[PDB]
Amino acid sequence: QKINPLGFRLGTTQSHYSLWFSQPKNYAEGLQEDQKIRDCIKNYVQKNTKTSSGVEGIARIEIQKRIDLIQVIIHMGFPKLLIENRPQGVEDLKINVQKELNCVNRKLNIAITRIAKPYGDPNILAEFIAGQLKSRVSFRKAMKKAIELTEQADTKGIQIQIAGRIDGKEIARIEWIREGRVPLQTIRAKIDYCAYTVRTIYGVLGIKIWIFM
Amino acid sequence: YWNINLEEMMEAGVHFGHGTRKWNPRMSPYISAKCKGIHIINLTRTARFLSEACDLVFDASSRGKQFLIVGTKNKAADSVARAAIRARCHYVNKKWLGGMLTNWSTTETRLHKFRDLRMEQTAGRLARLPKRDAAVVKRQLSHLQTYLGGIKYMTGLPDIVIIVDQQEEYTALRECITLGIPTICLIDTNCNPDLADISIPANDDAIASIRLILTKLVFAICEGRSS
Amino acid sequence: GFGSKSKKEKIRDGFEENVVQVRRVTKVVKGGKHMRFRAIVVVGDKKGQVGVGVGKAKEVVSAVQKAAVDARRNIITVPMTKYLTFPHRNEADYGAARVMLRPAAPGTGVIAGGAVRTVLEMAGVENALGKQLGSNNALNNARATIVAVQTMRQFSDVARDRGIPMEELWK
Amino acid sequence: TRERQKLKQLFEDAYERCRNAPMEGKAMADSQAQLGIGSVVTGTVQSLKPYGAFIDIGGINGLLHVSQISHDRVSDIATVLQPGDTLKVMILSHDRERGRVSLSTKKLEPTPGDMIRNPKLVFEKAEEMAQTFRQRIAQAEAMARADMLRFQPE
RNA sequence: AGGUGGUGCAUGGCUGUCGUCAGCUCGUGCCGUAAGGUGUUGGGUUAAGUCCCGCAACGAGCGCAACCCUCGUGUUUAGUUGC
RNA sequence: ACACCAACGGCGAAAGCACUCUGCUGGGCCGACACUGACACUGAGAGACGAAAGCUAGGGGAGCGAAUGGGAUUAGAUACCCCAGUAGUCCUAGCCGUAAACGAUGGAUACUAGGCGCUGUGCGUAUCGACCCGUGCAGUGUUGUAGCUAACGCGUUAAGUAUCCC
RNA sequence: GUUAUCCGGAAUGAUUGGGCGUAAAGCGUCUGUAGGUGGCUUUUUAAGUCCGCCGUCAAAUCCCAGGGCUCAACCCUGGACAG
Repeated sequence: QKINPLGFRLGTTQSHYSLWFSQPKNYAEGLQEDQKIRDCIKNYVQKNTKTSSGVEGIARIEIQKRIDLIQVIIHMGFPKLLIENRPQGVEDLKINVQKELNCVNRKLNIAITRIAKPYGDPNILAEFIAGQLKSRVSFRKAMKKAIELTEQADTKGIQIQIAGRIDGKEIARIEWIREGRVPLQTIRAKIDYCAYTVRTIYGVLGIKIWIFM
Repeated sequence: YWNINLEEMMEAGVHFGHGTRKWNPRMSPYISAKCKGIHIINLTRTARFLSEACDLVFDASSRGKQFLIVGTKNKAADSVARAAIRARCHYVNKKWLGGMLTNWSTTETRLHKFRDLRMEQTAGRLARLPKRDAAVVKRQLSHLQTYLGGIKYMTGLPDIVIIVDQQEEYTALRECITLGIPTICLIDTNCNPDLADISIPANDDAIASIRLILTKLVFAICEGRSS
Repeated sequence: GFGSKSKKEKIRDGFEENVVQVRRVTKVVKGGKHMRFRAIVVVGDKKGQVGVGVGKAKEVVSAVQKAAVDARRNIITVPMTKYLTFPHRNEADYGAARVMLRPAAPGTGVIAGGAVRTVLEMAGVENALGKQLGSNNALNNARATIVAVQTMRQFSDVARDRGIPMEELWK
Repeated sequence: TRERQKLKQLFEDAYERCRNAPMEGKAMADSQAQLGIGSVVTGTVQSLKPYGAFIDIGGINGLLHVSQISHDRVSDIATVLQPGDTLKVMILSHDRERGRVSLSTKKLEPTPGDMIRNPKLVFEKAEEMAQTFRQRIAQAEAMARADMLRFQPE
């Protein structure tokens, strides 16, 4: 139907993530390496913080290869929640990430950064409405709660679409709320979006968050 | 005190009313005579209701408020502006929008944009952009210049609104009746004294009768500011 | 766009609100058949101060509060002289809903149909009895009581209007 | 508070509207000439037609009407008439359709007069009004600026 | 564990279509008891609800267009593996 | 059977009524006090009239035209189209008594804004004569205040306010 | 608890209390008998109407106030508006 914004704006105002420049067979193998790194980080923090309390919200995992050394930046909003306090979080990340890249034993620097305002970053906010919506809370309370929760934290325009099988139904719906300008067509406009799938008990839900900044 | 001699109105176009088979008969205990296809307004109750008019205008400004006057007719267009620059009041230039009193939130935001565009018009950065942006700013600034040019100095609602006679501004009048804002206006020979709750029934065919009652109320307001 | 509307909601101790019906009213379009919510909110303090208001919007709560903002600009005060009851009996129709209101003894809670009882239990009257003659409607019903309690006069203003000095009244 | 103030205002006015109702008491070229509505000069008749006389008046187009012309007791002429004559005309209706001006002799106009109390005080304030009128009329310059600091209405 | 077993009428994601058609709505106000209308209708003009005038409407969001790529012409700069 | 005249026109209680003229005869409207002095309104049952089609009896029969007959269209056509065409249409004397017989609004009286009209008469102006202006009424129409109405609308000819009678 | 019967709700037979342009409903219109209602002033009788008094409408029931059964149900004593 409609093209998605992070695909559409790639020439200008949106940059790629897996930022390493290579040759075809080495392109396929570098894409192997990228996918296993994002797997180990996602599954890692999901396990070692599933035992912990709250949601983490890792938005971007940028992977860069200057020399035979791999800079990995992790853009989560709540980075104090991760570490085992001396630095041992990112150290054990570096262990399990070293577990699946040592073809050529090249060094890698896993860093971690802060999101400027974590409510304004659609992967994190989509994780929040995912978490509250995965708990038994209605679409309206949680979704308006995400809206005023966002507009207290300085966002120009917003669109929230939540897909089928809301609280008790056997007929799917779509429910979208918009505030302000969200021009999806304006190429300069810099809209960042996320598309998170909530795996509930009585079905699957789909959340798709557009944020115009 | 606020008197007007009976002869100053009786000489001019005050009893010089309107058409004799167009009368709206809620003036049937009011209108004095009829001659040559033109009505003749009773001037006693006219001047008494003007005595009451200046009592209730000068008292209301003696409390300390801001008054409003509507100007739209193009027969009494600039005479209201002469009757509003000296009198400190904010005024309608030529034409009215339905919603300038009751829907005043959007009118207020429209004054945010009109204030910002006057700030850009004064600042001398108008000649930066080419004829497209200057054309658009001149057009919207021309339309807001048509309406909001004469009421820049108002926030909120007035206390008393005095309007161009009856015909063209039933819109603004009915916004005043919805808001409850008391209005004291002019009545033709064929209109309602019960739209507003006190008004001044005199024909407005004469420009000098319009200048008479409006000039009278202009000194009423300015002496209201005299404190 | 300041946020959370904490000061701006005006916590509504002054006016307590209730719906009296929320019917989903629907219109059909080229694409299909889509509905909005018409809610009827009766606002009013128990001091003697009520008024109805309709609203409709695609959300439920925006229709309720939108009807409330329509309602809290539409207020009459209730002429209720005695120990929270009525001066005299009254009847006044609106549209095709007729409402007979009748004052009561103080040992009688308000007994009326759901719309009339809703605008009287919000009106702070305690002792009335109002039969409804006519429609099954709720809006024209309640608005017919509002017209049926505007036109109602105390003894002090009828004594003021007639000019009769004062007698014929127990209190 | 604002709503309450508004209500109080409305009450004041309704009482002010309660005290004293009781007691008390050819044409195309002329059309081309009318590019602009302003400027009276001595009314020029440039067409004549029963219903009225059509009259150029300093750049403004006027309409005299028969009932508003001088009564004619003289032997000969067409009533309404006017051909090219130049007549002192007072500013009346100012016709709204096409933005004209109407003109009216208006007659003898004798009206019955009822005596009004306080004319002793009523002449004095009429005099005061005339003095204010003499102080009024100011031809040139525009007020404005007064400098100040502009602020948001919110 | 595995299931390319069933149900696309339990779903998500993705997509086609009407159709790149020019619309679809909302806030506030007004009208109607109300469903609703009004804006968005009318006079012109556009590929366009594009823009202008009048109008109880005033504004705004998504739509259209532009910003995006490519092919068009020229200038500055760099000349290899290209001239 | 009666073109133009024909009009959102006149009359009748309704149905109806238009080529003109004559005869008999109904009804309406207006004025003067000229007279009587409440004789008024409605009306069960009753009685009369009552478009068109229908029927009895006798005339008459050009046009039109159910039924019918033929041709066409059509898969088919008992129908629309076309060509013939009988009862009927008209008149005399009756019977029948129904119609969207509609203003889809029983009748009567009293009262409650106006604008624009038409018809009939009456007064005054103007002339001295046709006009022409206002009006007093009655009737007919069109927009419309109040009020009523579920709404559309009706609104001095109410679907308003009241009273009476079926 | 279900069923049946009756009243309510039901202003859904309407005096209190409905309707008849279009929702069910104004006869096709008109004359008129019986009958119904009816202008104003003055006077008379009082049939209706109103006021007083008197008689009666059994007792029991219902209403008020007492009293009795441990209370109540029930029983008993006295009183009376209506009409």
